[PDB]
This record gives sequence, structure tokens and C-alpha cells, in this order.
Amino acid sequence: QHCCTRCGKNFSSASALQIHERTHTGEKPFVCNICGRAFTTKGNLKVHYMTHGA
DNA sequence: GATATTAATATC
DNA sequence: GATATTAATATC
Ligand SMILES: [Zn+2]
Ligand SMILES: [Zn+2]
Repeated sequence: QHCCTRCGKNFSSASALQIHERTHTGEKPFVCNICGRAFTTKGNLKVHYMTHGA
């Protein structure tokens, strides 16, 4: 029953609405300790993290 | 919240 | 065109 303010998207988790707000604003709180790439979700940062590790 | 999934994008 | 990466989001 969560909704969004900048656009009209309903969300499931409240954390989901928070990350999607980050999708509007540009807050990418997860910093790659190797390269400087920053990410919205921790999972996306782990995704990228796999890249240099191999 | 973590993870998996799809669509979109950068790299070649 | 193929492939790797990313961005956003459904699913658990
Ligand atoms: Zn929104
Ligand atoms: Zn990195």
C-alpha cells in the first residue's frame, strides 16, 4: 500500500519505496571499495563487486 | 532485506 | 550482433 511522491508508483516493501526514491534522486549509498562506482542497492554493488574479483 | 529477474545500456 | 554490465524491480 506504499506509494511514491515524485511519480505514481506503488511499492511492496517500505525499503522498496526508499530505494525507488533513491532511483529518483540519485542517492547511490553503496561505494565500491575497489573502483569508484556507486550503487543504489547493496545487491547491485555485490553484483558489480563480482566483476574485478574474477 | 536479500536475491533473483527483466529490461535497458555500455562495451566490444 | 554478441556479450558483459547496470539499473530498476518482482519475488522470496
Ligand atoms: Zn517514484
Ligand atoms: Zn568496482
